[PDB]
Amino acid sequence: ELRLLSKTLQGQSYRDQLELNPDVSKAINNNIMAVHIPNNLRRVATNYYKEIQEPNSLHRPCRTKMEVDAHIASIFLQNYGSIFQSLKELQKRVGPDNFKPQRILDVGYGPATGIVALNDILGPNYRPDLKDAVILGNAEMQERAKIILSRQLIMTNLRSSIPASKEYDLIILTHQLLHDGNQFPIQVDENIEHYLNILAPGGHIVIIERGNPMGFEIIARARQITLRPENFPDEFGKIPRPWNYFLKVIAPCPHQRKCPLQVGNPNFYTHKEGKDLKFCNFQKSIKRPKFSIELKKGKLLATSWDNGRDYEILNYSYLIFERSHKDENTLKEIKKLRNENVNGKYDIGSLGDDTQNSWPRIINDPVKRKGHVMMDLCAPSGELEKWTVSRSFSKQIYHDARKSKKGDLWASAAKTQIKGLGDLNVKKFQLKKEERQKARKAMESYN
Amino acid sequence: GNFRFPIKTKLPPGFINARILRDNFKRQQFKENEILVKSLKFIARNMNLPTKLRLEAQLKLNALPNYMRSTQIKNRCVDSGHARFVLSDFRLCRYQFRENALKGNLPGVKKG
RNA sequence: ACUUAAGCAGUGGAGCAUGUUAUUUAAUUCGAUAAUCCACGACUAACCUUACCAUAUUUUGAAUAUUAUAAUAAUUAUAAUUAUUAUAUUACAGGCGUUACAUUGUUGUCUUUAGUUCGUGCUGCAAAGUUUUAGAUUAAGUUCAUAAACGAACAAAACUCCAUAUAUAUAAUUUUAAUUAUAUAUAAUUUUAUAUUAUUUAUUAAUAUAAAGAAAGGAAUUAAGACAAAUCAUAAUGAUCCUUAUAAUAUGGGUAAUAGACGUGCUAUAAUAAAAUGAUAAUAAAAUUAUAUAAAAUAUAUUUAAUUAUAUUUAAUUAAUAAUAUAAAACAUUUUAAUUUUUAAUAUAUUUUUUUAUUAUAAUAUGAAUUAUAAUCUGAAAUUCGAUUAUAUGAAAAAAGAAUUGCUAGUAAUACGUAAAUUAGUAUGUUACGGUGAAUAUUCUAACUGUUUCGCACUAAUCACUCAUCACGCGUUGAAA
Ligand code: SF4
Ligand SMILES: [Mg+2]
Ligand SMILES: [Mg+2]
Ligand SMILES: [Mg+2]
Ligand SMILES: [Mg+2]
Ligand SMILES: [Mg+2]
Ligand SMILES: [Mg+2]
Repeated sequence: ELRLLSKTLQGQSYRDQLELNPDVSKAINNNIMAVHIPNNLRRVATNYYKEIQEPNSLHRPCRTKMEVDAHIASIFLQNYGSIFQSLKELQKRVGPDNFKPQRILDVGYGPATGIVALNDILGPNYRPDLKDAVILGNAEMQERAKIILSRQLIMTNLRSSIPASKEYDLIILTHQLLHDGNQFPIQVDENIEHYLNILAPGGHIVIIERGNPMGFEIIARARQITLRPENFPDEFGKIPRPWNYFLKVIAPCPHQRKCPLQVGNPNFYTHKEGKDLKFCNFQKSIKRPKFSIELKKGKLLATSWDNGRDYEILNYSYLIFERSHKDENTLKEIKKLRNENVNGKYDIGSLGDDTQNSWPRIINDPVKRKGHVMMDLCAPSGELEKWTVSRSFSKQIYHDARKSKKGDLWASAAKTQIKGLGDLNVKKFQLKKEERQKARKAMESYN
Repeated sequence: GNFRFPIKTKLPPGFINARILRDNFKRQQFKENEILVKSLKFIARNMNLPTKLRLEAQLKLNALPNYMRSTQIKNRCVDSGHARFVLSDFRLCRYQFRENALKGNLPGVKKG
C-alpha cells in the first residue's frame, strides 16, 4: 500500500539506463568501422586512451581521419550519455513544457553529439528553426556526423566555427572550457565569456566535462566566475545574477553560494595529502553497442595494461545555467527580490524553497541499512550535509529514501541532519634560517 | 523480559555475541530435549504401531519449538563468532585458526 | 629483462551447474564507479546459518558497578554483619550504523635487497670522497678476482629442513605392511682422468670420452620504499550516530525471481572411441571412523544369479588390528548408427567366429536437457527450495571462428579413479592422494630496473627557480613654459 510520493518522483533524476538509437548504432557499426580492420582502430584508440590516463588531463581534437573513426568508436558513447543525461535533467527541471528551444548550438570535439542527443530526447517530431553544430577537430568528422544524423528523422548545419552574427537559446558545450593542463584558471574564464555573449535571453547553457578532479575544478571555476559568490554574501536561494544580463544555476547545484568541494588547484588531488579529497561528479550507465563490444577486445583494450559487461559506467561533471528574459518586469523583479526578500539564513537541514530549484542534491551513493538511510547532500544552505532518514521517524519518507540514488534531488525532511565531513580535507589546503641558527646555537651550547 | 530466551541458560565462558548466545541456547535445549525428540520420533517411525499413535507423535514433534531442533545447531568460531570456514578440530574460523596456530596456542599444530 | 612473438598440447559456438551484473521484488542482505578491461567471497543458504523483507513481541537487555528489598548458608551476643542467589535501580549494555568515521597497525601486490650503517685507516683546506670498477663469469650474485683500504654487524650465502641412498636401534614378523614402521646418524653444493676447443695459459671454463658414485628434485629463513584494502571476516583505539530500537526474540518469506550480457566449471557433438562383460577376485596412495563407521546376510525393485538402489539387521573397529573400500583406467572378448562397409534366403569353399555368387536389405543403438508418474533418503519440516531410484519423455549439440589456458616433467592430458574438510541432508566447487603418462624449442618484442655519459641558475629539489607583464599606492631623481 506504500508507494513513492509524487514529490519524491519529481525529485528523482532520470534513472533508466542509456542506449543509443538503434538506427544510429546500426549505421555506425555498418559504415564507420566495417571498412576498418579492428587491430589498427584499436591501436589508435589505445593511443588516445593512454594520453588521457595522465592525472587531470584533457580531451583533444581529432587530428586525423583514422582518429575521427576511433573517436566515434570509443569516445562518442560516453559523450552522448553525458549530454543525454544533462538534457533530461534540464528538461525536467524547467518542466517539459518550457523546454521547446528553437535556436540550437552544439560545440564539441566529436560529431554533432549534443544535436543527436537532443534529437533522441525531443523525439522525431521536433523540427526547430536552426540546428547549428560546430565540429572542431577535423573537417572529415562532419561527413560522418551527417552519416549519424541521416538515420535520425538534414536541417542540422555542420560548421567548423561559431557563426558570429546570431544569439542562441540552447547552447551545449562538451569539453570546451579548457584545452591546456597549465593555463587552467583563466582559459575557463575566457571560454565561458565567449559563449555567454551569444546566449539569448531565456536561453540555456549546458556545460559538460570529463568527470575527474580536473573536470570538477573546471565546472567549479566556471560556476564561480559566472556567479561571483563572494559578491553576494548572505544571499541564499537562487535569484538570477548579474554577470541587463542575469543568469541562474539550474543543475546540479541547489544554491549559488561557494561550492563546498572546491579546492582551486587540481594538482592537490595528485599529492599524498589530497588523496582523501572529494569532487562533484555524476555517474550513468549506457549499454555498449555492438561496435563498442567488438572494439574493446584483445591485448590492446581488453587486458590489464599494468567478466565483461554489456554497459559502461561514465563519470561526468556538468553545469546548467539559464539566462533571464529582458523586460521592465523581470529587471525590477530581480532588484526587489534581492532587496526586500530576507529569505533567511538557510540553516543546516533546510530544504530551501521546497521546490525543484532548492531541493538538496544527492552527491554520494546513499548508505541503506535496515531502518535508516544516510545521504550525503549538497544542500541549499550552501553547505555539505549528512541526512539520516529512519523508519521510526516516518515510514513513507524512509520508503522513499530507500530507493534514492546519487544524482537525485532529495525533496523530503529527515530526522538527523548534521554537517558532512566530505569537506574535511579541504580547509587544510624562513624555516631554513631557523635551522641554520638553531644548528649554530646548539653547537656553541654543547661546549 | 529480562532474558531474551524462554529458559535461563548460563553464558559461555569466552567470547560473546548475540549469535553465539542464540547458538548456545539452542545447544543447551537440544541437550535437554534430545531423549524426548528421539522417543517421539521412534513412536512416529514404528510401523508396528497404530497410525493414530504415529500421527500423534508426529504432531507433537511439529509442535516443539525451534530451539530443540538438532538441525538448527551451527558450529561457530568460539573466538570470533563467525559461522563460515569453521574447523571442527579447533572450533575456530580459518583466520582465528591461523592466528592461534602461529601463536602456539593449538597443541601439535605446525607450519607445513 | 617481466611482458609480447614463435612452437607444442589443449580448451573454446549447445545444455546444465555456479558466480557477477542488469532488471524485478516486501526483500531479492553486503561488494565497483578520476575513460583500455574489471562490482565477482564461500570448506556446503530448506528452518538455522542471516547479515535482508513482512508481521507480532521484548525493553538495564550478555557485561561491570552502585543502592534497596526477599529469601538462603556462615559468624557475633537476640537482632546484627558476611557472603550466594533472585527482584528492582541507573550509569549503561547492545549495534552486519557511519571510511564522505580518522589514526596507527596489519595484510596483499609491486620495486630494491653483494647492500645499509658503524668503526678505524687514507685523500682533499673543506663540504665531501674512499677511488681498480663501467672487473671477469653464470641462466642467476651464480662463482671468483681485485683496489688506500681493512674490518664488524646485520642481509645474502653457507647452514637448516623435506625427499632420496645407506648404517645402527626397536618389533617375542598374529596390530605384518620386515617389500614395513620411526628414532638416531652418514652422504654430495659430487669427484677423478684424458682429448678438442677457447682462455686472463692452468692448478681455468665448456664440450666429448673414460672412472667412481644411489645421487636426480624441493621448501623455508631480512629488511627498506610505493600503492591498495573497512567481508580490515588481518585488529585496536578514537570520532560520530541509534537507544520503544539502527538493540533483542519468534513465525513465515527472501538470498533460488527472469528480459538480457559475461566469467568459471561439468556433460556432450562416435570408431587413434564409446558400451557391456571379466570371482581362487590384475595393479595404488593418502586420508577418515566416540557429535561414528558401517561388514556379511536377508527382502524389494527383479528377471536363475550377478550388477545397481533402497529397506531389515548392526558383525567387527574407536583403529599399523575392523570398516568406509575387490581402485579405476590399462588389458581381453563382444558390440556399436552414419555404412548396401550391414543383415537374411539359397548355393559355395582348403579363409568356416569366415570367403565368394545371386537375390532381397543430416541427431543414431550418439547426447541426456526438459517434463510426467510412482517410490526412496536426511530432517520436526523438502511448498517457495534439497538429494536418489524406476518407468516414460528424448530437446539443443554436427561445418568454420574470435577467444583464450598451460608449458621438462612425473608437469600437461586422462570416458583414470580414491580420500578429506564443510553437513542431519546435497558438490559438476575446494583441498589432498596415487595410476597411466606426452609433445615443443624461445628468430622476436619489451615496460621496468641497474649501471653509466653529458648538462644544470634547481636544493621543500621541475607541480623547481629566475625573468618579464598588469594594477594599487609611497618615495627619489631629471627636464621644464
Ligand atoms: S552540486 Fe554542490 S558540490 Fe556539486 S558543483 Fe554544485 S555546489 Fe559544488
Ligand atoms: Mg547445519
Ligand atoms: Mg533462511
Ligand atoms: Mg528466521
Ligand atoms: Mg559502545
Ligand atoms: Mg542489526
Ligand atoms: Mg543412450
